[PDB]
Amino acid sequence: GIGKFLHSAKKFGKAFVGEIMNS
Repeated sequence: GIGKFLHSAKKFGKAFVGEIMNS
């Protein structure tokens, strides 16, 4: 699913952003 994965990429991404924002 080259769609859901991407979806996760986003979400997970956000989560990542949050990690950087708050380490």
